[PDB]
Amino acid sequence: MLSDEQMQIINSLVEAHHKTYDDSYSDFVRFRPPVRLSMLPHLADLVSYSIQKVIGFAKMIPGFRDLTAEDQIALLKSSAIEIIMLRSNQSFSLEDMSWSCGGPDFKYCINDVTKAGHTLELLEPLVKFQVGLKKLKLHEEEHVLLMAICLLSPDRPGVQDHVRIEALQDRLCDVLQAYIRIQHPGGRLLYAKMIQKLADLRSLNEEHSKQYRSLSFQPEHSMQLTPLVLEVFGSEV
Amino acid sequence: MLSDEQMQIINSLVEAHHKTYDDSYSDFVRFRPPVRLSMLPHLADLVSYSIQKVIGFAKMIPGFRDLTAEDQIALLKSSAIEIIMLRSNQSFSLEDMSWSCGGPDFKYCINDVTKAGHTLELLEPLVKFQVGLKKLKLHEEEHVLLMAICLLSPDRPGVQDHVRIEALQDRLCDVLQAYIRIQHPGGRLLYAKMIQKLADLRSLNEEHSKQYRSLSFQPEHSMQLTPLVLEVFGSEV
Amino acid sequence: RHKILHRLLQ
Amino acid sequence: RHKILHRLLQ
Ligand SMILES: C=C1/C(=C\C=C2/CCC[C@]3(C)[C@@H]([C@H](C)CCCC(C)(C)N)CC[C@@H]23)C[C@@H](O)C[C@@H]1O
Ligand SMILES: C=C1/C(=C\C=C2/CCC[C@]3(C)[C@@H]([C@H](C)CCCC(C)(C)N)CC[C@@H]23)C[C@@H](O)C[C@@H]1O
Repeated sequence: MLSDEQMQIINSLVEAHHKTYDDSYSDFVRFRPPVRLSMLPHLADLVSYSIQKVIGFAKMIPGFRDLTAEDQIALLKSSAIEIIMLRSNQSFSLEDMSWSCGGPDFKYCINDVTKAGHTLELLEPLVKFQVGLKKLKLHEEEHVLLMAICLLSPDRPGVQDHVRIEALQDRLCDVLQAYIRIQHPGGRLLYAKMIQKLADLRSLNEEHSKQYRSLSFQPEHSMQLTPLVLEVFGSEV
Repeated sequence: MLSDEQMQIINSLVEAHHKTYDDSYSDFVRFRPPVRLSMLPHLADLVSYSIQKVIGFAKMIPGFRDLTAEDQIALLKSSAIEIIMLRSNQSFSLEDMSWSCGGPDFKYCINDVTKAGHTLELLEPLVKFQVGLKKLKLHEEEHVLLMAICLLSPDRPGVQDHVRIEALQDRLCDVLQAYIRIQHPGGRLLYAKMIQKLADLRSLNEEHSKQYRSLSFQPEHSMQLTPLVLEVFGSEV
Repeated sequence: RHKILHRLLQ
Repeated sequence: RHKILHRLLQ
């Protein structure tokens, strides 16, 4: 069985996630509406709102607050698009092969994302990633542990206190691995599967940074982004 | 009577304005919706869209295109909020004392603007300005001439070719003054009235820059602005 | 600097 | 630099 320290970590992570992911999606009506690069305004707002949520989630991870502000920014700039891809799995549906956020207005199929300036070189692996992650049938606990582990990866450009963050991510990996053993029947191969998805996210991050570069180099498109998106996905150090 | 050169200038300005002001206001549905700082997202989009329109208007003013890009930026940064205040008179209604843009969703009373972070120190003079300008009952020709004259003011921080722009604004003032004499019955005092409104706009510009400074110094608010708003109302040279 | 304004102005 | 991120992070 798991210890109290590990149990408190799971509780903190679940609560943090319930505090920052609204299953009702009612805030989506405040975004610039979708149009079917007609979808860029709506998806820019969607991602902008999602980044604020990830920041809120990160601040409630045990020990993340105790990092320097530079390390927190470092981690968030490298990992934000990855956490968004992970957290979005919760709206992803295998039936529709789309992200369904509580209404046909906010049902995003792949072709919607084409009209925000992305190509299949990103959307193909993205959707296969969502499919595979959805098939893992992760417990809520496992889902939130993976986001925290992804966020707390020391192997990011810009990180200062490599030792401290690797310790944090070590703790979470131990929690996850113990959780999968005790609470997840038939979980013998699950941890390795989850670690592989982390590797998949690195390649999706790379392809996304590529396509974001092309858009942000055209002011008529980058002007449709939000200030927070420009800050987080931008290249400043 | 007026000459052909002056007549062509009036025609060019009217056409430019008809090309950049949509009386149907149908684009407003694409803005983040209004909420009744709940109105900041919607009004930020409104102003952002209006700035693009003013740029489009400026580019069709005779001779503005022939300025250096620095002078064009100089003029636009100083004068954008003034042209917006002028051009908005076309949606302003004396009956409602509001700006009515083709629907109750896009009817902006003063209290809406309070919920975007402004105080009566701006909204009081703004609305009195709209009232007085509305009472002048300007001809379309006179309305567009005043916007071009306001845009082409050499007395702006940053302007390089003071002589060239003053010549341009001289030409337009001559056109306006001749137009008011020949085509506007009872226009004997109109030119002076219009020149005074230009002075009124300087003070509204000043009060607005003040309140924009306070908002933009709070990132939780400035993050709701658009990139174009931040560029134009910002202080870079 | 003035990235968007320079575009737009063509 | 990182004006918004520093806020938000409190
Ligand atoms: C945001 C989430 C959700 C749906 C994420 C999806 C759907 C649309 C396309 C999305 C945004 C992908 C796009 C390539 C990212 C577009 C970025 C930009 C600025 C436009 N260039 C990355 C995640 C994809 C909904 C919900 O679960 C919340 C959750 O945070
Ligand atoms: C924009 C126009 C119109 C309505 C302008 C009005 C109405 C609302 C309050 C407005 C925007 C005033 C506010 C003090 C400006 C708010 C700026 C910001 C970013 C939010 N801090 C300046 C003009 C005012 C509608 C139409 O005629 C188009 C035309 O360009």
